[PDB]
Amino acid sequence: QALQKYSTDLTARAREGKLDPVIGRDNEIRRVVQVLSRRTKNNPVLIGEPGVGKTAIVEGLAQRIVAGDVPESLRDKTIVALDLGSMVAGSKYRGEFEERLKAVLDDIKNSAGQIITFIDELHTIVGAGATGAMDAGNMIKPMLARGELRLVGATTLDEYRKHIEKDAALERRFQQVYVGEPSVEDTIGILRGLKDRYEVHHGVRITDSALVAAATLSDRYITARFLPDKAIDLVDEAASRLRMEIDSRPVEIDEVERLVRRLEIEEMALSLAKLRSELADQKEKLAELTTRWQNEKNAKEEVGPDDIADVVSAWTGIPAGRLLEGETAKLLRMEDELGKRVIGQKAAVTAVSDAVRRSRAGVSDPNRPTGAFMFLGPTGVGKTELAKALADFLFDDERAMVRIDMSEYGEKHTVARLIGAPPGYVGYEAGGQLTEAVRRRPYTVVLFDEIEKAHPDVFDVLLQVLDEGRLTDGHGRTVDFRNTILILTSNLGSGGSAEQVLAAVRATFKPEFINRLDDVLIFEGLNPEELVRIVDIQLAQLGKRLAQRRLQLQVSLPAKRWLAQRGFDPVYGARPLRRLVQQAIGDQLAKMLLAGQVHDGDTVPVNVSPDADSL
Amino acid sequence: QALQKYSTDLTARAREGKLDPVIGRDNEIRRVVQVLSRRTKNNPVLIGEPGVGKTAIVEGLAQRIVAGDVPESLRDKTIVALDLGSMVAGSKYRGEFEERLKAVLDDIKNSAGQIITFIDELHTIVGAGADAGNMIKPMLARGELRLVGATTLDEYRKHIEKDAALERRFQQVYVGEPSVEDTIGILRGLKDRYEVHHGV
Amino acid sequence: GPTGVGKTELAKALADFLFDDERAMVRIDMSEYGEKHTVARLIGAPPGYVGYEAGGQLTEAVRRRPYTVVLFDEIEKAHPDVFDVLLQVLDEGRLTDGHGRTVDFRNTILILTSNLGSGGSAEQVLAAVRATFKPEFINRLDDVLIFEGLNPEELVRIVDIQLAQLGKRLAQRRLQLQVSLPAKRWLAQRGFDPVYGARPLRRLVQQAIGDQLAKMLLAGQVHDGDTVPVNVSPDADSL
Amino acid sequence: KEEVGPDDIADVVSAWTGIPAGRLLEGETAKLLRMEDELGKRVIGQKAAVTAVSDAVRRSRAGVSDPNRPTGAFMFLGPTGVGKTELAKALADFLFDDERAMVRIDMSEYGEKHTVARLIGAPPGYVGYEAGGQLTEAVRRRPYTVVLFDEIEKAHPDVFDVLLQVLDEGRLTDGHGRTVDFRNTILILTSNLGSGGS
Amino acid sequence: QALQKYSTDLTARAREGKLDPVIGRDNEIRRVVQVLSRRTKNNPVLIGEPGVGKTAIVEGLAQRIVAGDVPESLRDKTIVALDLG
Ligand SMILES: Nc1ncnc2c1ncn2[C@@H]1O[C@H](COP(=O)(O)OP(=O)(O)OP(O)(O)=S)[C@@H](O)[C@H]1O
Ligand SMILES: Nc1ncnc2c1ncn2[C@@H]1O[C@H](COP(=O)(O)OP(=O)(O)OP(O)(O)=S)[C@@H](O)[C@H]1O
Ligand SMILES: Nc1ncnc2c1ncn2[C@@H]1O[C@H](COP(=O)(O)OP(=O)(O)OP(O)(O)=S)[C@@H](O)[C@H]1O
Ligand SMILES: Nc1ncnc2c1ncn2[C@@H]1O[C@H](COP(=O)(O)OP(=O)(O)OP(O)(O)=S)[C@@H](O)[C@H]1O
Ligand SMILES: Nc1ncnc2c1ncn2[C@@H]1O[C@H](COP(=O)(O)OP(=O)(O)OP(O)(O)=S)[C@@H](O)[C@H]1O
Ligand SMILES: Nc1ncnc2c1ncn2[C@@H]1O[C@H](COP(=O)(O)OP(=O)(O)O)[C@@H](O)[C@H]1O
Repeated sequence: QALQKYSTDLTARAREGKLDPVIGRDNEIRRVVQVLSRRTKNNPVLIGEPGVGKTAIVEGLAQRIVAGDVPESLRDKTIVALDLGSMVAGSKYRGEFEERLKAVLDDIKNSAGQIITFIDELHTIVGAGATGAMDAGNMIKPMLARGELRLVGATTLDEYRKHIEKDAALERRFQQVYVGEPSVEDTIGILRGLKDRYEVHHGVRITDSALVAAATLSDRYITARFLPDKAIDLVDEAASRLRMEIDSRPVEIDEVERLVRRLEIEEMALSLAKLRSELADQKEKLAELTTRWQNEKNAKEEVGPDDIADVVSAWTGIPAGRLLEGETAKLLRMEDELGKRVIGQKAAVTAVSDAVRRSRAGVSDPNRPTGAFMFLGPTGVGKTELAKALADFLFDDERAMVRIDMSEYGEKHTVARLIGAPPGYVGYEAGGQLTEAVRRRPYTVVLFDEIEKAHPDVFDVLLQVLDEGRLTDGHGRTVDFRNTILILTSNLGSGGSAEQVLAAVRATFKPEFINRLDDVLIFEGLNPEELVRIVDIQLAQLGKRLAQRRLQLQVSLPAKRWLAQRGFDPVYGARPLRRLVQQAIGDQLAKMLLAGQVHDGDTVPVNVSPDADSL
Repeated sequence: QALQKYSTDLTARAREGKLDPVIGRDNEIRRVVQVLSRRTKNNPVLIGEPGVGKTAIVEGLAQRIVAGDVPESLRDKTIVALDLGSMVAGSKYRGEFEERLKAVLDDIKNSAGQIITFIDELHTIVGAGADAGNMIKPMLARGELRLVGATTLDEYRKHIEKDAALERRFQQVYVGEPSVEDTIGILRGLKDRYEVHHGV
Repeated sequence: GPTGVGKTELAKALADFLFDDERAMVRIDMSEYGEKHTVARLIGAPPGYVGYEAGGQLTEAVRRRPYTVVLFDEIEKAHPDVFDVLLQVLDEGRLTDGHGRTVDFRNTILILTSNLGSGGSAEQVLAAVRATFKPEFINRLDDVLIFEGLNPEELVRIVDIQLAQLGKRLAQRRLQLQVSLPAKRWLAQRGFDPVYGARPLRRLVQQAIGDQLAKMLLAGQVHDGDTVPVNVSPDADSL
Repeated sequence: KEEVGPDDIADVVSAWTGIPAGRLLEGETAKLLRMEDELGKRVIGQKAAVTAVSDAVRRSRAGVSDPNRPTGAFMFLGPTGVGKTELAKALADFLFDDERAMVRIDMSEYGEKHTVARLIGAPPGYVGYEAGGQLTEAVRRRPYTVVLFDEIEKAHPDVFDVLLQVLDEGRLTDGHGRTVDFRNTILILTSNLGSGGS
Repeated sequence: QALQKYSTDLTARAREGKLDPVIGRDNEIRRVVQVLSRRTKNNPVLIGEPGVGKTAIVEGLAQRIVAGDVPESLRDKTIVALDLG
């Protein structure tokens, strides 16, 4: 009678239909029924990596027992789920748990071959009762050998060689049933049967296109779990996305209302102007949308394959939408928009814009990095400027990329600072400097500065990165560089030719490494015309830096071409101009400013006095 | 008489205004809520680098619950702040942590759905074993206790992620650092209490 | 043999009808075992050290299911000390771990790729093996194979599968594309290099078609249901 | 002014963490102009090599300089016994009132190629790992020091590849992966090339 | 009031006259009072060599309280010495 008090039941809960319908997996149910009817030692252990369905199999067996596809031996058995957790409730005396478990075993034995026990997560049955001296968990050990209790269990694969293989007298008493995960085509069949329980809990409608999308779209992106269920959660979270909008009123409008309320708060607290404008603008927008809303009303209720993509975009934030109206105007105005920071070198900006546009269009290959290439030329041209320029509109940031340098790697053994240390050695919890920093938010751009100065041993670690985008650290976690962007910089062949530098690449490298790369983009020198448009940007940039004390400048054309005509080196590139500006302006304004008389406010002109320039 | 001698109540703590008036973070609230109201496996974890406001998100959620702005199936959910650091208090025995935890789980699942939980620093959900901290694993993958947590990022890849049967139960709301101008908006939001406590 | 030939596409193809998967093999990589102490990540630590209840990365992946084909990629770049670990794998069938539980490689398939020589016909590329591998490691192996280059007759048909594969990538958008025979015989003319194999052709396919298809696909005016043709405007591949 | 102001915030962020920034409140600016002729009271000689050093400190504390560069990277050379180290130590005297804030590291130690790792550390799995590096742990505390690279000719051409990325970025990494930032330090590296020519 | 038979008190004893001379060290008290009146962080720890008189610092703080020199926003506090054995 203690089974009423210590155990649950899974057959009474099966006659009420309060379990989920179990679809597929005929072979494992047949294997469990095959094992669970032999003469002695009839008790299986379901083993598999977590997620594959091991609790689903036992509930499907309960469904079959109530249904009647069972053999004639297993008729009317009434699976009872024990608890080795809730049976050590109050047992601080030296004999209570022992007789309690003995009373449960005599209650099972006192019923003539009916009860199928079910102990879930049986790796915690070994050290159940600690008597200071092993005397608990080896009370069922003489009983399983004759096979009087049937004992269905389900333990994780890597929880099995930690507790049971440690204590291997018991491991022979159990038969093992391995469970592997299905493929995509069976997940498509599973998801169409669970589209009967999420329509009731959430009163919505679900398109089959969402199922055939999410069964495949989460086979590339969320590469951290296993898949009978990693496609279920996207469906349920998209249903909640829809239910949040079927209730009282939509979303953006909510976004804008909260935002303008915030800016209102801030502004009134300050009473900054500024925000005053951005308020008004945001009030225009929120007005327009509102009207549009009404209009529409005057004139959807189901989920589709776009909401699945938006949910996957909202988590492991790789953008994966249809590219609907948000960035297509920026994706077309992208080559010339990137030309507000890089002057000239059109053939490289085109080859970067191409590799971004074909990635977001969804034309490229699911197992290769989205773009991994190496541009090189002379010094002071803008090869680090371009890599910091395209990390500015993917993110609206400047520092989310992972910039490492290979000028530290002048020796053979330093490779281990980016791959972790093997087990048994000092830094083992720390992992790798690289691999522990890309597994979080896998969309950042990666640079490898100065590939020349590295010793020829780090070249053979990137050799598997560029083609099959996996990498393995010290633990064993396969990180994926599937949809990052890899950029190599160099300095080979500063003034030779367009083919003397191309014969210089092949000397230091091998054919196995040049073949992995995309187009090796040669950078040219500069032009005296194209230098002029550099100078303006310099005189914009410092022109913002003095805005904090609200000084600015009124610079005329003769000074602005005087800066261009001097400091023109075809060798050193556009780097001496950033010294010439602060020699001509910075020391003069430093002497004049901090002795008073250049008060915040009045902007001072500059003009040339025949050699130099003065205020 | 079980969950009133161990765990406090943030909702009763917000009936007067004894919190901090959070400003901003729209996507984090609008992600935490529409994970907290699904059917199965419905417990988020606020993973963030330390010192970014992972507690102020939950307090803002509490104020949004009390002021009546949340969606329909969250009417007055009365979120509770458990603390497992005070439940391993009196125990030099066998089986004393088990009953003390079981009374709390039974008083949560014994009522209806109004015991949305909150454990801060759930990296210490693993310890105090001896097999313990393991009555909760069948409970989490059935959607009963809603268990909103928040841990630092370095502890999470040191304790929990080794034990992937656990971290298959939690979702991951990620919280990143703000920019400069939005921090200025935060600071102009909090120009209320610092001028009252210090009278300048 | 040389590069860009098919020495990994072969080993990912006999794991495709024995299993009907492509992830069901143990693809570990010996491009990272540059030093003498990277042996320990696949055999475990001796008992008493930090990671002891973790097992090997090799021993605790065959002991689960002892049937999967296993590769070893770029056997040059490993230090000449992992070869002596791989030695008793062959010709005995077992190794041990920290716990001493032996695992059995009786019925796997070990496949060893390489990039040796790159320019000997058959004599010199087999004369470069003997300087690097000892006479007790060549002796353990089966047929040491040599891969030939690529005839220009072969490189035609490759293009077929390439375009066929691209067709099965464009089924979600329901966009079908019609390739003419002049555009199909044009790619083998432009993309033949007897040094780099057939990998530079798979940049030529995405520079010919992909550069302008990615622009036409997201600017509007091309939608599902189209049979987009490619035909040789006298140099490029105009749509 | 009886309430708080943005000059008390300067004192809070200045006394704590040890960076003398602000807006040049009065008391040091009169000393800041009397600095070239002040430096000519230990460094005698060198009329035209003091003003370039003056036009780094007065250019940097005046708030007109790039936020991502060190505030000085100049190098100087010539004959021996002219007082290079003496000028560097007088410069360290002027803005610390001390002598041990300067971080002198040798360059006559580095003839061998493997001896570079004193100023980086060791990768994870090697002998000195919990310690770190000389030149990194020296600057993780006291982040306002002047650093000295005495006689950088004797260093064979692979040490030059390390401090190549100290310059132009203002960052450095070590064994743990913690980027230390040299954004507000003086870098002075003395040489001995030439010695007789023009 | 029920723990004072199980704990101690150096506020009611601070008006007895059992307190030591507070000669010297009248800047660290200002540092501790500056730490103590904040919104966060208001739990200082005195870090130094043992056997110097950190206990005497806290006794001098209590002796300053019982006559009154800290501001009125920390007026009439009660300080409890804890029984660490
Ligand atoms: N073959 C299947 N048929 C029906 N439902 C399934 C199937 N596989 C998985 N599911 C459902 O998908 C989810 C998978 O979660 P579970 O299988 O219960 O987790 P589990 O199998 O217990 O693994 P762990 O390690 O115990 S968390 C549940 O909601 C199942 O009902
Ligand atoms: N075309 C250009 N457009 C804008 N800024 C430029 C251009 N060319 C040079 N510059 C500037 O000059 C510097 C060159 O940028 P970098 O790319 O960092 O130098 P580099 O080309 O990387 O050469 P190294 O060898 O890496 S120092 C930066 O400060 C740029 O702002
Ligand atoms: N958006 C915000 N609104 C109001 N206060 C905020 C906001 N963001 C941060 N804070 C304040 O910043 C501090 C951070 O508090 P916590 O959230 O507890 O810190 P944390 O992010 O949890 O990191 P730890 O683990 O607590 S050190 C508190 O004083 C908050 O009031
Ligand atoms: N003979 C071939 N038949 C079919 N596909 C081929 C052939 N040769 C090359 N390929 C394709 O070329 C691409 C790369 O070939 P891989 O075999 O991966 O390179 P590899 O032969 O392994 O040489 P390495 O040394 O590993 S770089 C894949 O898309 C292959 O399908
Ligand atoms: N311009 C000067 N004014 C005052 N004293 C000087 C001057 N130049 C040199 N001295 C003195 O001469 C000594 C050598 O000067 P330093 O500049 O320290 O030599 P140094 O820099 O070590 O030269 P090298 O090339 O590195 S061996 C110092 O101890 C100074 O006191
Ligand atoms: N300002 C002071 N006035 C009186 N006694 C002091 C003073 N400073 C230190 N002492 C002496 O030091 C002792 C207290 O030291 P304490 O702070 O307890 O050091 P610790 O905590 O390391 O034991 C007292 O017995 C006292 O005689």
